[PDB]
Amino acid sequence: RGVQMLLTTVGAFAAFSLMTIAVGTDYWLYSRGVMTHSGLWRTCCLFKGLCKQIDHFPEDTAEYFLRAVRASSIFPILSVILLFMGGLCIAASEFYKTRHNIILSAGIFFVSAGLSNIIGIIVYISANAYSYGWSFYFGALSFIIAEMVGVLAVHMFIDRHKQLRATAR
Amino acid sequence: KADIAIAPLTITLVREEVIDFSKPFMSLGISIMIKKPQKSKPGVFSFLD
Repeated sequence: RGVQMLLTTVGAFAAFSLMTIAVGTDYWLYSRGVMTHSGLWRTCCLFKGLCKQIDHFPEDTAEYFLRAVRASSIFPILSVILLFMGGLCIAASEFYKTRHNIILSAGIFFVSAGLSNIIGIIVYISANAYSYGWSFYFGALSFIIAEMVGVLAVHMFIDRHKQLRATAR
Repeated sequence: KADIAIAPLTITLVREEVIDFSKPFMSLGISIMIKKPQKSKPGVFSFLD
């Protein structure tokens, strides 16, 4: 009962922590004119040690729209804020669960936040056009943990719904 | 100051009034300079391309 809820809570916490680490640094790696890492905000070379914001958006209208989406990381930041809101909703629904319908909306918002994070990962991969960083793999692992946590959350929701349907009859 | 000029000088009417000119050896005209079209990123238009 509560063990699966605690597992879902620590999975959401670990996914939020890995998303924070993906926001932080070392998201990608690019050999400049020597390798250099980047975390979608600034770049740091491997002189060696100097760091600066290399996320310069200038140097069809769909190319300018894609550049505006890739600039400032509009998708994954709002995705992480939506994951924080879903985690706050799950924490508010864990204690004193009066209404048995907020968990479904919280899980739906959590799955939509995961889909938006996958869309932001697709944007960050499309804007790259050599190696990769470890925080990209950490964000992918957080996406996998978020998918499994959403599966476990909707499984607990349909179990609680079946329990309510059995007790209501 | 000079005897003969062997150089790409434009034969005009205002230059005929003082000196002479022979027949042109190589003809030319006004052209258009553009860069070579390389591969550009096609993007979202590639799906129904």
